[PDB]
Amino acid sequence: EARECVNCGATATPLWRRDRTGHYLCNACGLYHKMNGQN
Amino acid sequence: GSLLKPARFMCLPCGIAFSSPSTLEAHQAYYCSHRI
Ligand SMILES: [Zn+2]
Ligand SMILES: [Zn+2]
Repeated sequence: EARECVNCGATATPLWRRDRTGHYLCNACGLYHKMNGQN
Repeated sequence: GSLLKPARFMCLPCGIAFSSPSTLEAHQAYYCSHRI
């Protein structure tokens, strides 16, 4: 609906977070990219 | 020759289709395994 997640595809996320590369991630997959540090 | 440029924006094994090739890159780097 909102956007296409690259890790799960869950569009029912409370908010979307964009990665530094410019990708669109959710509150889950997006958080991983932040906490993990790496890609 | 060949194709070079990918005209497909939907993974076959995964089954998840995208609307933006830019994000598809991240998809194919996680969903279809953490390949590089
Ligand atoms: Zn997600
Ligand atoms: Zn895929």
